[PDB]
Amino acid sequence: STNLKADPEELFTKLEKIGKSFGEVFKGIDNRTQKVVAIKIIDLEEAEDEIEDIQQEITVLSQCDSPYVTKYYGSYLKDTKLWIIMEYLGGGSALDLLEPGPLDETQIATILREILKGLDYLHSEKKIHRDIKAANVLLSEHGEVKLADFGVATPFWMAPEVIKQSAYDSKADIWSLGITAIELARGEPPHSELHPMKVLFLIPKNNPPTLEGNYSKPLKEFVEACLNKEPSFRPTAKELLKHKFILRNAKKTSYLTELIDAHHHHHH
Ligand SMILES: Cc1cccc(-c2ccc(-c3cc4cnc(NCCCN5CCCC5=O)nc4n(CCCCN)c3=O)c(Cl)c2)n1
Repeated sequence: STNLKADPEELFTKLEKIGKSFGEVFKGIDNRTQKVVAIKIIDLEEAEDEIEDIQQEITVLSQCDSPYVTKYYGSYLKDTKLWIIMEYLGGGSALDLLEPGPLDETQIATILREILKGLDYLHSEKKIHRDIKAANVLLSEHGEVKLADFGVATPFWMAPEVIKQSAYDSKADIWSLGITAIELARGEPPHSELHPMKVLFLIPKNNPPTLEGNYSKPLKEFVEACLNKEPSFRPTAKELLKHKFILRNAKKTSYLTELIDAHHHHHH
């Protein structure tokens, strides 16, 4: 829960404004430990309609304890400002890492495997991420891959049952993972050139997207397995960890430092 006694302005120093996000996000330092943290500051008088959503995200993150989910350290409330203290990951988001150029299939498989480990954790804990996309997958400077920015309980990554405002479950994350696989391979999710309101009707109406281009058969098959219109027919995260695409192509996460280094030199 939130600390209303301690002054976060004395506990933390802001180092950099980051997260170009709801509320302002900073790379910061815990003055006592000298560990770097991510700090989101939300003015609760400005964000009154979103307060329950904020509380729900804090609650879910506070219940997670996994190397695959960005850690929640705590929160502070000073005057009208809520400070949320999180683990800082310095490598970049998976979306950021698409900037230098296309990923190879080893990089795609490695990132997907780690996302699957986070989904396996969340689904085993009766949680649903709800916003799996490359922008919400964060890498440490060592190549560790973690999930961030859970969705509240833009349409391009949403499963058809979620769009139809129907009951849904963890299988919605598997659909979003399939869209994210396309995004990691092509740079953008399907329908990215279309107005979001048109995408709202296309996703439930149309056959599921496919991965188009010169990619290995197992990668195309991985995408196809995830993007089943029927949620019950999508595999679980545990099953996808055994998929031929993953087993044949995923490697040690430390190899992703080469991708991180490339982004240091080629970025907007
Ligand atoms: C409303 C609510 C309720 C509960 C928690 C939060 C919340 C969600 C996410 C976070 C957050 C953490 C975070 C950790 N590392 C990084 N590393 C930056 C990577 C990119 N680089 C590299 C060089 C400089 C730079 O910019 N960025 C983080 N970002 C910003 C990116 C979001 C992507 N979707 C966060 O927003 C927090 Cl603190 C609280 N929110």
